Amino acid sequence: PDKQVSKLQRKNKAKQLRAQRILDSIENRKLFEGKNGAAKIITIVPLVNDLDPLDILYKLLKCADDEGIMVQEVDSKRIFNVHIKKFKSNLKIIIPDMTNFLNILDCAKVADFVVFGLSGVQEVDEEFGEQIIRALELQGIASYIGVISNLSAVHEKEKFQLDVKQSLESYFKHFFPSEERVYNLEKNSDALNVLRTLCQRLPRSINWRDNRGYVVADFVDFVETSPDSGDLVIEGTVRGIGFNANRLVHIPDFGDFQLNKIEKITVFESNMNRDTLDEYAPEGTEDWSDYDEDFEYDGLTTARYDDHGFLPGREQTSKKAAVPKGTSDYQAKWYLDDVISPEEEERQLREFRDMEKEDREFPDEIELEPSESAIERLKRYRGLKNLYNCDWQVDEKDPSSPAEWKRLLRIGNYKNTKNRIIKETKNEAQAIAGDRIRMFIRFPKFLLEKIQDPKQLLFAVYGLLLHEHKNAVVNFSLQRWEQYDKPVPSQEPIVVQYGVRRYTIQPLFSQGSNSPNNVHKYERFLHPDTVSVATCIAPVDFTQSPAIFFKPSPTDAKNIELIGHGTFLNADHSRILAKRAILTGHPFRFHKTVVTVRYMFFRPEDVEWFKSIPLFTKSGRSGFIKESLGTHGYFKATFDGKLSAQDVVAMSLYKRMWPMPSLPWNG
RNA sequence: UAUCUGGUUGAUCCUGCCAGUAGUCAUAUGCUUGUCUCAAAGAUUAAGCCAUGCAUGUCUAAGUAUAAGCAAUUUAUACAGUGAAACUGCGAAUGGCUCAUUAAAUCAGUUAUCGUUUAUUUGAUAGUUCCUUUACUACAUGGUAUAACUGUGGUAAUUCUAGAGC
RNA sequence: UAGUGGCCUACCAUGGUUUCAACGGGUAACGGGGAAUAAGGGUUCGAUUCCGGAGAGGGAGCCUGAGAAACGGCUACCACAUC
RNA sequence: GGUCUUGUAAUUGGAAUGAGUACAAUGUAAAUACCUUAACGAGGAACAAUUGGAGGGCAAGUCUGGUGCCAGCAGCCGCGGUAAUUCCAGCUCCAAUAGCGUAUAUUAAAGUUGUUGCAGUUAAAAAGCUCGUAGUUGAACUUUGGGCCCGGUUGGCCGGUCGGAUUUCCAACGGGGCCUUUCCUUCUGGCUAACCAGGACUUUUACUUUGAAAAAAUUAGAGUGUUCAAAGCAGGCGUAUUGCUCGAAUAUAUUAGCAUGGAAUAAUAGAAUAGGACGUUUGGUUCUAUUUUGUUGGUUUCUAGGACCAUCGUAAUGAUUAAUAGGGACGGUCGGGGGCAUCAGUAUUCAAUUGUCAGAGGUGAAAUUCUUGGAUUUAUUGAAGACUAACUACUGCGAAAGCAUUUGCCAAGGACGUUUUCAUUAAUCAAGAACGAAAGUUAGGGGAUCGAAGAUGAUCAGAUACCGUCGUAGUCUUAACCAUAAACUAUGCCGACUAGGGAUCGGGUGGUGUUUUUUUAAUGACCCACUCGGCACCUUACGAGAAAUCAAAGUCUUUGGGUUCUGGGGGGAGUAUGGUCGCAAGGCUGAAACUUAAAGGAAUUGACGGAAGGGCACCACCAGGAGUGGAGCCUGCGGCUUAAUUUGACUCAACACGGGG
RNA sequence: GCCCUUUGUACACACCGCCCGUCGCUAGUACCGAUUGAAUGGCUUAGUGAGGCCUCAGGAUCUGCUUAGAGAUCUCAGAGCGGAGAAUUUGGACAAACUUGGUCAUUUAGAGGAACUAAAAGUCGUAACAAGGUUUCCGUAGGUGAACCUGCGGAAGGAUCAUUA
Repeated sequence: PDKQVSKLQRKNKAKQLRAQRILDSIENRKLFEGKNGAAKIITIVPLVNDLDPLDILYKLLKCADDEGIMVQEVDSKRIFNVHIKKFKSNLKIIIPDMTNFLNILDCAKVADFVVFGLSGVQEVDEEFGEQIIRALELQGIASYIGVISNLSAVHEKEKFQLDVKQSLESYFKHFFPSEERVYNLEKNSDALNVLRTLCQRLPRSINWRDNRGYVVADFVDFVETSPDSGDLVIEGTVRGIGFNANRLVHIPDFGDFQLNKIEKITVFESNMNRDTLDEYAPEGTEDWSDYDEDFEYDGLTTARYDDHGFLPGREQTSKKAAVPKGTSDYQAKWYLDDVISPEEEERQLREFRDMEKEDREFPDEIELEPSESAIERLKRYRGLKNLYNCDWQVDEKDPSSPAEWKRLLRIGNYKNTKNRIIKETKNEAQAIAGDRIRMFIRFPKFLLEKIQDPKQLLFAVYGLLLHEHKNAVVNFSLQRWEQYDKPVPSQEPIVVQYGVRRYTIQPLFSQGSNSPNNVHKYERFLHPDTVSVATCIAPVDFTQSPAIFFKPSPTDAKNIELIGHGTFLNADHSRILAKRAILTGHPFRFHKTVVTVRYMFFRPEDVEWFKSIPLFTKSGRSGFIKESLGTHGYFKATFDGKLSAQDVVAMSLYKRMWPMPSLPWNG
């Protein structure tokens, strides 16, 4: 009735809205504050091979003076549940050795608090230290609270000595600047400021890290529950986004498996409504029957340019014999018409990095020697008009389709199923994270080489989803790694991480421009600056991580050869390709209307039958071939202006190659 | 130091808005950052919530010493120089912070108290006190009550305190 | 009451304020010198080192005392919240 | 010939230094630093100043590459479609400089808040017109001119001081003592009015002038070498011989409050009864004790100090005006002014009689109706309404809406004349109240006229749907509303003046003034003059306005005669919402959310026409000739076919084939 | 047909229905909210009202003076009276607060409606089909696919050369 929203001195009654803000500051104090399933992973990895965190646990905590001193033990615990008697919390500090580079980047999904070890003794190395900066950094640092752990650096000068601290406080801020000062080991309350940082200072969050169900791997077992399965008694402080009884369990480096009964020490089984233990979709073989494009390659008259162009020129072959002797180009048809390895990194490094321009400028040029044939090589695919305007498709019916392309979970869209896939975990989230859990995880006897008991070593365990058991086809966004100048050809197996886990996938990089129509290329090779878009089949981990593509070798002081970082863009079937061609025209003279071009067509059936190709200049002057006669190849057309011997009278082969699957590398 | 400029029309003669510009003991903030003297600095936005430590206690010739406490006894058997604790007195109503309230309220300038209280400070001020000073008197000075001292204890824990003897 | 007084209280009178704006409402309102100004006037701000007022999270209430409706004083309620 | 320089000069040339490290001690409660201080650390690679721009506002290239709508660039406009000054870069340059940007907020320019100091004819804005209260203002009058001197200040011929007035001649700026009715008072001890007590003022508020209160800190400024400063109120000087000694101003802060003149302005009015002042007067009323009485209290007077009746002696005994401001009376006019009856008109259509004997009706073509039981052009009598047609305008009036023929009736008004009466009774206007076109709203009268809607005929495509015919209500009135107009002269109402005019109409006057005839200028009307009322016009525009135009849309930047209501860019929007007034329809008051670089005013210059004139052309037309138009081929191409069956623009095209048979 | 051109006089580009509109979908947000949860309160209706302070009282107790029970400054019942005086209870007024009614609400959580918004995409009508109005108003009354039209009043914000004694 009355629009009477005035008299708002009881706008102060709407400090009720601050009460919601009070409610905003209550339910987030549920999972992180206590002892019963509230102890946090803090992994201390210095940037320096010295500083050796047995004194960082001890000589730093000589100001705390509770008995984390007493268990600061040569029997390296790594589950340090010392209840420190002033801020009331059990703890966990992972102290890894400096070399085991395989889980430091992998255990960091539960690991909230990350602490660099900063030293002016060793210069932070451009392959060890600065690249551990780039490795811990570009996975997404959950919380970076820097500590100068230097005991032997407080007397390297006596004459305003504080440059040993300023050079490190700025070095925390040259890449990851969210600390102001970095603390000396000579003030008192800075050691229980660590426990303030654990208890009262809540950590901040990574986008991709906190989207799933992720668990802790304290201990495992060797059980016999099948001819080839067992069980796992895992102590795990779960911090996931909300588990479900429908979910599956994930042993990284080995496989994808299933439980027996989810319990607490309330029984939740591995119930019937599940995807049975496939990897490619089992309905995919039957999905190799949606004959969307039966584009038979040699049983046509016209390419798919119907959709305003050609009336088709029919060549109805009705040959008649040529009886008398001696024949030129002309007289045959009017004879008797009864009309009724480091060396090849210098040998083949000449070409296998400089053939990267064979992709760019002459992609599918039919190249022309008098021995090379024009018909056979680039034969068996369409030739539409323009990549920003044409029409290429998803699922033809050919043998060119690989194994987990025609046996796919054909991913609909990524963006229109990320709401499904994530909201399968948003809504169907039943088993409560935050607690402790004793689960009978069925554990196969096959994969019992490298599953260990980490009180001193490094391993972790992850979770799965319902339809993450199925797999799909991905299309990455990649940038070149910084200060990594040398290119790599892009039809080659690169070990893809999108996140942390490793797969030697065989991608297809294409240009990462702003694409209106979402139509791509089969670009063979790379570009040294801009964004690349990979295209491959991967067995899919659907949470948009900063992707790391590398070479599987312990080459540098890093145990990786970092090739390039980028973005897990999507997993999409209709994100489709079209490889270009640019043919050649070299104008032999300087004409007015009809330009006599040579160096264009050698053979007569390569002259005559290849007169159905659209003539376009490199300047873009499109058009069609009306005639041609050249042998050592002319034409006769009509363009905007005139032509010159440095022009390119190009022609169109717009062809479509087909993608390549992955390889799971773990070693 | 009483400056204005660009935008409607094809244009001689021609109105009202917008944008630019300059200050800010206005804030915030980007980039850069070497000296000298300075120097604000948790108001808004939460008159919202707090670990921890500190911020108010105090004694001189001149209120109460048997510390068993000590220094030298050296000037003394009544005491006498120092002096813990404790009684007593004064202080703790000043300072410091914050600005939510509050619109004839506060406050500001001017009034008034012939209508009122005032530790302190400063100045002045009790022959009549046995109310019979015709006395049951001790004014050569009359009584209790107690802390600390002590020595037996309980409390999960508080600057909790109990029982007796001084 | 320290004291004037509708400050109450007991009987009386029917008054008092106002379009010279009563009363009611809002204030991102603590009031006074300051600031940005700069032909002059006008404009907007003033939590803030000084003066005065108010409060010790919000309302009550009382002791000691010359002085407090005191909170690094006390009792109770209300909102919190420690071992 | 280079004494001197502008830079090219990277060839120089040694000397020279701080930020930074340091003994040293000061420095400080203890330390840092900072004035101090020896040792050590510079050459351009040194020990290197960044930040924003580079199309206009807005300095600074149309330099060169990649870029040619592809991004770009844009606070507002403006470019790039390929000659980009405006794109990515390379240069290079421009500013401010350990400092430059950016975001919002305010101030300024911003006469876009206007008291100073806007704007309403058309650009947003004057309302429908009167009556009216609060408020805001409000007509004119009250002691001039001159003498006696005092000389505070200046002119300088004086110069006697040689930057200055002291003997001082000529005039000039000031207030006082006093005076030409200029009362400037009375009241007397100090007293013989200089000034101090004493009784009244030639009235009280509004106004203003000088004090006082206005905390210190801020704002303005001596002085001070804190090294200048920002600061700070500090400090300076010798024989340092044992000390000497300057300071730490003032300016400011209205109302309100408290003291005194000033003598206008506005206010308030005396003395219209003269029951009043000058009453220095007299019986009588309230009186009376500082008293003297005799020391102190019941009983008294004369008596110091006020008032009036009986009562009259006193000087000059009280009526500021009749307004080119209003209100009355009375007078002749005036009168399509308004109102109440009567009343006439050309006739109108409707109704009848009567006369009649086969078409009219519209529109651009057409389509809708009456009648041999009588059409329509004839002849005669009524109901209703309308308006008084022409005379009807350089009109006359009325608050506005409005009103045009007579006669009687009813007041007022307007004008004009007056040597009549009120003597400021006054202007507008919050609130409040009358009236109110057309239309519309309830209850009635007629029901003649046409006629929003509607019922019919239309009638062909949208030459365009303008046509035509009947029509409830309505138009006309009665008892009442409504409260709307381009209700507009697009201009609120009372003031001031100016132009310049020939007429008007309402009044007033009569020329040795001209004619019918009261008898040269009578009834009436005139030429020449003159006055105030209403309606108008056009000039040069002095003044404006931006401009059309305006004698007021003036006397406004040379800004203020009084008062009332509106407007702040366009929209959104007179929309929502709420408060009202009505039975209603609607009327009165009135936003935001959002979006914009515009909306708007008057004014002008000449392309294109679906405007065509004349020419004048037989490279076009009529009279026909030659003759195509049906065909074989030279001569010349577009089409098939090619290793080859080549090729293109000028009078510019359907052509020359480019001497190419 | 074009020259001398005249002249409507820019159309200074004279105004309007009039052309990316329907069905079935993609998402984004206006809004209301027929509905219960709040969330705490303005206002006030009602029954309770902690608490200290003052009073009507009460009197654990310890005491003392004096007459006191017993020995030359003696307690073994005291007895009046006096002093201080810790519980409980009367009343008072001050009174934070509970138990409540409607109401105004807000920020809100479901709950359901009509919608609009984008280059929005298959769609046949006005994409993909062609013309027509070409006095402008104001008040007011009516019809309206539309500027327009009609009724009564009004206006110019509209284009007057000539004959006159």
